[PDB]
Amino acid sequence: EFLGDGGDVSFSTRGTQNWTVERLLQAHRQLEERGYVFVGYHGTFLEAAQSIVFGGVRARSQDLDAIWRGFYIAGDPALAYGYAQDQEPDARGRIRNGALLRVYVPRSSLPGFYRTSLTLAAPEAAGEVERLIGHPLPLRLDAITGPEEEGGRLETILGWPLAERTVVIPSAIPTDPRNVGGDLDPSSIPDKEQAISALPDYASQPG
Amino acid sequence: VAFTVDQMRSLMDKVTNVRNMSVIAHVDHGKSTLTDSLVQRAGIISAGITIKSTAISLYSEMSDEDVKEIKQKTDGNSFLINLIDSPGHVDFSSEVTAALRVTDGALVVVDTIEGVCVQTETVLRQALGERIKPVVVINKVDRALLELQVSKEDLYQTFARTVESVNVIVSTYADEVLGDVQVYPARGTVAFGSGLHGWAFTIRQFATRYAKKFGVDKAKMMDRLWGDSFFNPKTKKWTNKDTDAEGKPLERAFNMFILDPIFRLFTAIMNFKKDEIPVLLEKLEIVLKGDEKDLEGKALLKVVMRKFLPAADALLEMIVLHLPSPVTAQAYRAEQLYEGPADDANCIAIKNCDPKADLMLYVSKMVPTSDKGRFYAFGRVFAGTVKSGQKVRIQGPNYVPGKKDDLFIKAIQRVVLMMGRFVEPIDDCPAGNIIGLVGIDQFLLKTGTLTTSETAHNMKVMKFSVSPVVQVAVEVKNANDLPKLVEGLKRLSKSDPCVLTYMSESGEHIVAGTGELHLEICLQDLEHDHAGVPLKISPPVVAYRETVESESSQTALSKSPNKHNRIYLKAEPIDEEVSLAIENGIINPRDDFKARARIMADDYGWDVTDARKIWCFGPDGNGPNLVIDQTKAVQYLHEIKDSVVAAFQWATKEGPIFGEEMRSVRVNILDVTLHADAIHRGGGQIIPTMRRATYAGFLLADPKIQEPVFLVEIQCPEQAVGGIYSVLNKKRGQVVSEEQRPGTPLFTVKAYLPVNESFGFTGELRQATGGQAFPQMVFDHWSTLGSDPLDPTSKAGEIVLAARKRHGMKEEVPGWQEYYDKL
Repeated sequence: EFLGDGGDVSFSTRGTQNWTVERLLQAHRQLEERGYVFVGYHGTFLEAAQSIVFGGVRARSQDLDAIWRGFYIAGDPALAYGYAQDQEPDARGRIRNGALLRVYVPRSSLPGFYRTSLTLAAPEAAGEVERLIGHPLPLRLDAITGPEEEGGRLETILGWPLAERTVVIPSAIPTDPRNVGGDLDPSSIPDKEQAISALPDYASQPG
Repeated sequence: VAFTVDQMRSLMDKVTNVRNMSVIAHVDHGKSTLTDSLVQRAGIISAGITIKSTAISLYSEMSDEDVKEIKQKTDGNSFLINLIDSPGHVDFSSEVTAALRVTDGALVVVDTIEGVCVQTETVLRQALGERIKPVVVINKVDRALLELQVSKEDLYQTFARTVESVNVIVSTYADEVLGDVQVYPARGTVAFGSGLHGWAFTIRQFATRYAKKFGVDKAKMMDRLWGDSFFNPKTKKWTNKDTDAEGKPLERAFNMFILDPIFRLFTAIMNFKKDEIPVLLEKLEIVLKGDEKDLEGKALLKVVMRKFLPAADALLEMIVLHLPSPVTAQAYRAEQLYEGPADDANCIAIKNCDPKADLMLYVSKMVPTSDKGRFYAFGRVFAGTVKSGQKVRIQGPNYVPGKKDDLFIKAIQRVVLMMGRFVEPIDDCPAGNIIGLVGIDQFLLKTGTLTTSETAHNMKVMKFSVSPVVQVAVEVKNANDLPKLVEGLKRLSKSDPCVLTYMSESGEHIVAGTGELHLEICLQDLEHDHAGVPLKISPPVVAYRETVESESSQTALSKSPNKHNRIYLKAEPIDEEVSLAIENGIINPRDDFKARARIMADDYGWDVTDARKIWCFGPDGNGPNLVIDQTKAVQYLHEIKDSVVAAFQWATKEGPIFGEEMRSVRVNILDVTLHADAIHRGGGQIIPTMRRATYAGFLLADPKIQEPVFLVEIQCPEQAVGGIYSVLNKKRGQVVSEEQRPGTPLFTVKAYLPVNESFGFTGELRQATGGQAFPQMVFDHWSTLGSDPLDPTSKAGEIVLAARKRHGMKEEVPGWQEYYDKL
């Protein structure tokens, strides 16, 4: 188990249960000690979050003709934050908030992480990403990091194989239940979580 | 005994032979016990829908001779007695008045040792105010003998004082028109006994025994059995002086022929003098039956006393011979019960208890039935006759013959007899009887009037209100029983029309009630019945409202996550009148948008243009909040309506100040920009936008909060009226009016009590007015606090912060920027 210790962890609209900053710091330290590194944040809905943390990330019936299929995440919690919520209303019409996830990969896979400046949708992107990774898309045991769109923040796409080898845990950064759709307020990020949130240095040239 | 629908109906035709009454008695004074004894004796049973026991049918027959002693028209030797249930504690003010209002007679239970206790004294006044004939019973006599071992004369003197105290109240508060209504033991209107052992007697009972042993007409025998009348054992002569020619004392008649027999049985039996018991018993002709014979001690005495003086008969005797029938009392009670012209065609029909006139059926309360979550109306037919299928005018509290407000011309599905716990269908039911109706639950909240005359006013309405102003959060102490709470809450709401159970966004389970005590009770019944599972209840909280004072400083704007949709709007105030109009059905969400617009336009100064663009009300789709669609030429607009509305139901149920409900908030949608493709304009996108724009607009439109306020009506002797003002002046109370009942020294002060200041009110009022005051409060209105909710130190801000912390939110209130587009 990689969740540090202290009682069962669950996801609530009310906030994540049993997940202090201190606990986060323990679980992180321990993930590093087993040779894992943090590569970004992933935001999504309560049900989803639970699944990923207890059962891990799993691709399921992708569109095999979908050359950019993968597990999207972001170095910047703010960009991930925007996906931390229901994507469709419940029968009554409520759209509740979600949760912010910290994605970790076995350190032994950094050789597969690359970076570019092109925006992942652009025509050149496909060809340049393929040049960097050494084979046609989709990504597989590799990951690409680039701008979400011209000038935008950066988003990272772990390919499904790599994705299913991650280890994800809660963030101490809470989604706001009373402001679903607002933008993450920088001050609600714990300084201590900030400290353990640097990103690896990705390669710009192929291997 | 068991009766067929015919029998009951037939019995219900002879109103002259019916007795509508209640039992005024403190719970610790055998109220429940004596009551039972009548049930186990004359309780009527019919020869799968269950209800909450509200009334009990009692049958009693008397001799043609007895029927003559009745100083009020009668017919037949048969009698129907409707024992209407009453509350346990006085605090239930509103429902105490309810039972009294439909009764004519009253069995007032007083204690031997303690006499008339304060609470009972209070209820009695109230009863008297409605013109209820009292009849007394001095209970718990046993304690006097057994514990105190009082002498025959001491006990006599006690009864004397007690009866005196009661009549001090009776004469002081009963109406001069009613005539002397004081109780007199010699006139058979006072019974003595013990609910425990189950015995009781009336002077008239011993007067019928000793009737001939002295060759007298009981008229004079019972007359001598009380007061100063002496029978010299030696001279064997009746006198009027407590001494014989020589100066020696003489035992009173009461002490001689009534208290003595009893006192001996007690002394014999409780001392186990087996030699005397049998002899003593045979003399009074009390035949023990086989098995009883071996009993001894209390066991025995208890059996002997029951056979000797059956408590049930003593009480049934006073009810039939002295309590008024539905004909004698309506004549002098009608004017008081009709809020119309004292000569009106119906007020007359009330006086005359005329079964031929236009219906005049009073609904005192709504009772829970097993048949779904439906409720059956309970009440009394003061005029005309109600019948199954009959279509009636259901005149609610706010009704007035002039307008059409609060009216529901519907048809009475079924008429049923409220046989305690079971109902029994009956075709019709003539004036003078207590009956139950089926199929009104969705027209009458609790109280109301049913008529047929299109020019009929309502009958003295009892103010009640369904406004949840006090609520708490319920949690299970042990998470395993969680599903048992989810059920009880569902059950609870089902048993009471005015309780409310719902779930906040935070997911908490909420229980909101009409008041401190009404919620208090609800919680008890939940942790003991509906759920029976241990619960964690949060401290009581007052329900506030979020509102705006002006138009949004500037236009509010928000965009969906796509960043492809935008909603521009402004929020502005709704006039209390309009808000009230909404709350009171005038301006209705189910109307024709056209018809409804005409109303708002005409009667309320609204542009018929705005009013025809109402998209929805809120919360719960009918609250005093609205969304007006003031957009101009926005393609696809209609495709996001359901979402905008949805968004609006949440924004208005839990506003941005501190999660409370919105009130009087007009939201005007100035503009909208949407993605051309529908995929990017779904609920997931618009709902959050609209929801956030509203918050923005609201926070910009000068935010304020409203607190609920009660309208307390208080009955209180001129002497204690002082304590009223004393307490009101420490709770931010505002006196509205003070009046005195013509004859009596009974004032009735009306004031405004802020609900967030009413906690423990009745308790403090009790100490202050010596227990003499009788409170009755209802929700009256919403009051906007002046202070700024945004300023933590202000008086509203104080409320807000506290609340926010309680809810574990960010201490500070969100700026509009947080919800506006982060541009």
